[PDB]
Amino acid sequence: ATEIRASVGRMVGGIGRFYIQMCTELKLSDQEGRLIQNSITIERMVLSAFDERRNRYKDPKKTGGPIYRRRDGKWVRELILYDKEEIRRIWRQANNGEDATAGLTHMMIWHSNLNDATYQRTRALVRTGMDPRMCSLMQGSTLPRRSGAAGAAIKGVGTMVMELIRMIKRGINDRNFWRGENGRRTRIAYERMCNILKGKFQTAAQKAMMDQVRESRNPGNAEIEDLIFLARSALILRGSIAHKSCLPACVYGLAVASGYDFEREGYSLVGIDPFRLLQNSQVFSLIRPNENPAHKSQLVWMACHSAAFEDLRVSSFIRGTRVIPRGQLSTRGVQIASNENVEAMDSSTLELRSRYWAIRTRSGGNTNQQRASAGQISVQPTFSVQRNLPFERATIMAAFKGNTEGRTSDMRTEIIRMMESARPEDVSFQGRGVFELSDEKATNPIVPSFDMSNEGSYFFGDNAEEY
Amino acid sequence: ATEIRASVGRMVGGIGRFYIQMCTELKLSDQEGRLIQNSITIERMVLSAFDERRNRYKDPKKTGGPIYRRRDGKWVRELILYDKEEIRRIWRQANNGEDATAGLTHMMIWHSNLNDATYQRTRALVRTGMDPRMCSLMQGSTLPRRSGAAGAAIKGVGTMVMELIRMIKRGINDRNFWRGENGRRTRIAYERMCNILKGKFQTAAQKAMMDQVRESRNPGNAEIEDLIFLARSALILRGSIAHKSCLPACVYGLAVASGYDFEREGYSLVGIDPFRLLQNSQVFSLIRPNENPAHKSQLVWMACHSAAFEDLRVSSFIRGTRVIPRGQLSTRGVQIASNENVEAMDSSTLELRSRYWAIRTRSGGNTNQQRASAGQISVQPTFSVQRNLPFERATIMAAFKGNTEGRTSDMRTEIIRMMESARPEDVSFQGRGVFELSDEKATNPIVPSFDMSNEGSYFFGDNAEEY
Amino acid sequence: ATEIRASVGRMVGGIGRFYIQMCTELKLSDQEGRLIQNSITIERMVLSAFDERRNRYKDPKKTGGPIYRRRDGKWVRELILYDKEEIRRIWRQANNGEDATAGLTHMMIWHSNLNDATYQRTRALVRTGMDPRMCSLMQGSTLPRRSGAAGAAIKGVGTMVMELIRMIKRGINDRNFWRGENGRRTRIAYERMCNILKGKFQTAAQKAMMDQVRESRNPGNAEIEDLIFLARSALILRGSIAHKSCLPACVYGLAVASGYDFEREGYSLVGIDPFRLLQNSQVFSLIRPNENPAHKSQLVWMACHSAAFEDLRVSSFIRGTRVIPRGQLSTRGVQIASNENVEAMDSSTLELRSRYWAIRTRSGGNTNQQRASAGQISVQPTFSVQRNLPFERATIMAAFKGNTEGRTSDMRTEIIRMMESARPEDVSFQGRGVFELSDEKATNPIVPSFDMSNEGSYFFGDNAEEY
Repeated sequence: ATEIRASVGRMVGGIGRFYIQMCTELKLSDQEGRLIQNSITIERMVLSAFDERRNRYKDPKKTGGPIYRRRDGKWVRELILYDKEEIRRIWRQANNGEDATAGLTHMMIWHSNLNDATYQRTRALVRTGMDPRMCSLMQGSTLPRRSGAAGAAIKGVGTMVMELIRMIKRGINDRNFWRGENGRRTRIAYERMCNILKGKFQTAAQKAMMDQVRESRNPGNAEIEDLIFLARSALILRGSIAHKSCLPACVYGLAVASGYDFEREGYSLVGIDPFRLLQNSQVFSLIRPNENPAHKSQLVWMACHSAAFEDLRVSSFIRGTRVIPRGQLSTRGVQIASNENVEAMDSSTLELRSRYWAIRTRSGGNTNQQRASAGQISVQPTFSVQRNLPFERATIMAAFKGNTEGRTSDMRTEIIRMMESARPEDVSFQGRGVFELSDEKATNPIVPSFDMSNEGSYFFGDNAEEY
Repeated sequence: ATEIRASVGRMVGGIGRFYIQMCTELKLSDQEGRLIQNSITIERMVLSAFDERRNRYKDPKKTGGPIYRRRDGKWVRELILYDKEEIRRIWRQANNGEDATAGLTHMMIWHSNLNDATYQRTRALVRTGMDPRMCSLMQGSTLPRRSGAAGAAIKGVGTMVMELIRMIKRGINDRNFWRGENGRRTRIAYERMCNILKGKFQTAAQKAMMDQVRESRNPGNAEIEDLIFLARSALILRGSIAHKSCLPACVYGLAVASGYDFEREGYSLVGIDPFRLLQNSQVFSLIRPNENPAHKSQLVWMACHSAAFEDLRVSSFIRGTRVIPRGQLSTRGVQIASNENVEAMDSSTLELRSRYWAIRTRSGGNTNQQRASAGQISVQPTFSVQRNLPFERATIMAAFKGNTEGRTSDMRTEIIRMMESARPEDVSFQGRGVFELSDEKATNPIVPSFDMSNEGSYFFGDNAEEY
Repeated sequence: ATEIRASVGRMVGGIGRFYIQMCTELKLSDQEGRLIQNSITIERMVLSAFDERRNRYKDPKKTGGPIYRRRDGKWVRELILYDKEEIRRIWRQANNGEDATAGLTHMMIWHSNLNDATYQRTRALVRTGMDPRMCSLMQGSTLPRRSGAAGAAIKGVGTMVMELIRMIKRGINDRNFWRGENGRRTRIAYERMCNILKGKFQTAAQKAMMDQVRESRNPGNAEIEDLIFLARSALILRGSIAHKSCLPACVYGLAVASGYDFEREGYSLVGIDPFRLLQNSQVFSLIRPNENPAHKSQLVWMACHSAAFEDLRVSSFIRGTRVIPRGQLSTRGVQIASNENVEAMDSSTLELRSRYWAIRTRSGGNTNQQRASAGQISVQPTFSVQRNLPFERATIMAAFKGNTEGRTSDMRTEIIRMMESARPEDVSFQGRGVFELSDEKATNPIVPSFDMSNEGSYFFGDNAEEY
């Protein structure tokens, strides 16, 4: 109900209180509690304080991280160390005798999102033997293993497939590990992942084709090839994947400080609240000597809206400033590896405001054509009479396309068919528009007309017009 | 010789006498002996009276069926029961101390034919995992198992392939049944069917490709996929399948009553006699309240000439009235399931005459191109001299089409090549025309010009212009 | 250094002395020492005198062959017999206490070359199940087994692949012969051949694809299919294969007689010396009654420059007369089978001069495109806003081409991609030209302009304009 919304704010308020409470535990300056990198330090400290082999990506039961401080002049890094069980202690009292890890996960989503915005992860994509071409499909691949079910929501088709192929490989040529106890422990790990990916697919032929891949005990090369095929297909006939807007702990923090009652107001990760919130919020970042603060700003705003693989046009359109392609950006990662000191770096306010707001979908657009097409298509002569013998020249020759020696042959062909139908400008979401921020409900949807300025669409593509 | 023709009439006369003799055994009215549904009742009673596990599709050694009677008013159904050995008794005395089952089979052909005209058997085609697209190829699929060798003549390519795939399946994932005794009993069942289908194929590359499919003990997915490929191919490069004209027992019956001496005159199922015969013959049918007698007429005439998958143009052209597409017909099946009573139904004369007659082929048209094309096609530079390096851009790229990881790769490619060559209006049977019914021999062939009226070709296709 | 050149002449001079020394051992007329067929008799006598199961393609430790003699009138054949160890004896004394088989091999190269010029070896290409289409790739297939490493240099891609498939076959369905001792003796025979062929390939994707073929103990149908695919690909994206100019022993012979000091002057099989040499040399051949001496001349000149698969244009261009297609030639083989007597045949001077000379490459032209193309190519909607969803329609659909159920799928696709890029007139060797024979070094390269006369390119192709 609005149950769903009051329990979402429950857990966001969770973060807020926590962060705030934490912020004095380090006596961090007011101004320093807003600094993004100090926030990430903290977030990944709570997660570092709750895992063992999952969640968060010379050591006891402690956990530290670089913490920055502007002191009588420049910035400096004071990496610290805290007791997990001491941090564990807070979270709970800030969440009322519970931990309701839903909070924990929310954060570790934001991190991924942020990452999907930052790191063009081609190098890993080849090792799997799939195509670097496929960034758009790799959502939340930086997601830790065993990551929350509602975290598997985020993962894109490409993210998932990879992971599976990764097991098939450990299976095909490495010690046959569906052979007994583990044979079932890590066969179900597999069986379920296929359905989850099966779950995300739009067309039925794709789903129909995921089954064949799952019904193969001791699966191998044919199966891994099938999965890449399936992965490619997802570029057009696209997968329905979630997109949640998740902010740095500090935003939620200052929000709570300024007096927001999140359990009163409720929250949704797909609605207005995240935009509203970003509008009224200041968050600083450090910037490397030769970097562009504006571009840092873009990077984070993108991250904040899981926007990494969105048509740059719409992104720029909602944003109110041109959102720029990845290789043209004048920035590296938000986080600062301990090499570069911090004598060089200055800090800066990040520009995270938007002109419009829009609703985050869990969809993939449209993808279909015909129910089962049952027509006869050709002729069988009965009589000895001179005449041509008709046949559907085109639909017949298309039937032989993508044919294969395996049981996915005509399922592949079907995709190829359905794929060929499509065109780069079949409209989707027809009707649904953006919103003025005053418009709190959905008064006026604004559909945008896109013989516009940018004209270029992909964040991780290649040049043609610059900046 | 005309031996072949005098022994064909021997067995048709067979039917005629029988039917007649049978007709008084039920004292069926004169008018009632002509009714088609009463004829089918009888036909399938003789077959019901001769099988055990083949031929014909609360019970002793008997056999009955719905028999209809117009009584002092409307029609009514008087389903009966007879002793097989009593029916068995007649057939033989009507065939002179023999049964010469050639008769038996002839009938069970007509039934199939009739069925190929009536039932769009898509639902079954999917279960096999082949394409509903493929009606034209499904001739005599309604044919019972173990059906006569000269009944396997009728079967189309699609009918056959299905049947095989059906065994391969019972083989791949169901108890390995080529493993010993049955291992050979039902491996030869298989080995022979491939050759029979191999037999029907036109091109050599197809035949060449059937072999590879047969030479595989314990055959599976690759083989079943190969067979569908082969099945598709048969839509264009088409299979040579028989087409025999086979009438209801009653036609042959009244013919004999009216004094035809079939052994004197002889018969052929591919010549004039069937048309001649249909011309001079009346056969009534019952018709459901909201049905079109004309359309019933068409359905049966089609059935009577194995015309179900013929270009509607030629069919309409021979017929003398427009033969209409299947979904546009205002009728259901000829047979009446016992649900609908017969108080509603009236009967009607069926219009089975034709304007012209034509010769029934066992061919599939033309299909070929080149003997083995041996040319060099590219260049290997010997010298360091600046210049382009020639090559057959098109014939090379075509070579990579339909390539496969299996031993049918370039055999597939070859088909794909030969298939692509073809065009929906390569003329076939060049020269052979239709005939005026007076023209008893082959005086004047009439080749038809087909920028005509209908313009639409397939009986089981989809709309564009209606009725 | 010029070490490389002084040791090449060492071994050519080898041949020369030998031949000469041999020529008096038969007291062969001066005029008869120049006759080509008598030279081949001798060459294959030395090789016949040095092998057991390799090198050279009712008998003791002897070796003879048809030797021809013009006697007081016509020509006649005096087939002889010599002791291997007697011939063995000479070669060595003519090569100074060594045999330096490098000579032996040089000859057995010329023979192959000659053969590649003469015999359109389609009949064998089918038996392997590869395409007759593929002459251009079959260099030195007539090469004996175990033929010298620097003889494997000559072999083209097609020659090689065949040989492998030939083992795979003896492997797939014939007694599993990688199973133990031989299991490794003739598995390494295999492993090495893949690398040698791998070695010859231009693109990396091809090489990358040869590996997968090699990493398969007990390899079969999938592998043999992979190799043909690879073979086809070599028609466009062509293989780097050596081309050495190797003359009949007699040329080298008369050269030495006339006083050339080959160890003084040095030799190269890729430079000017072979042309220079051919210019100043007379060599006679016998000609069958209905044959064209000019065409015999062409055949041998082609053979002499490993030119059999060269663009006829360049060949004619260097040659100075039109080099004619194979089926249009008015000659059969150089060698005379003992059936046809020699009463009919006359002899003739062969026209082996050239207008220009050019440098023999070991290259295959150009073949490439892009380093790893890493771009994003499509979009994943984040927001519910009405708009089309962009994607690279063409580069995506091309990705599904040549897909396969095997681990070479996208390696195949990659080739298909790279192959499609190409065009029959991408120039290669850009800059490198021919040479006037006076021009001893590389003063003036002559790049030829080829809107010329012939316009037809392949030696073993099919008609369009004749002679």
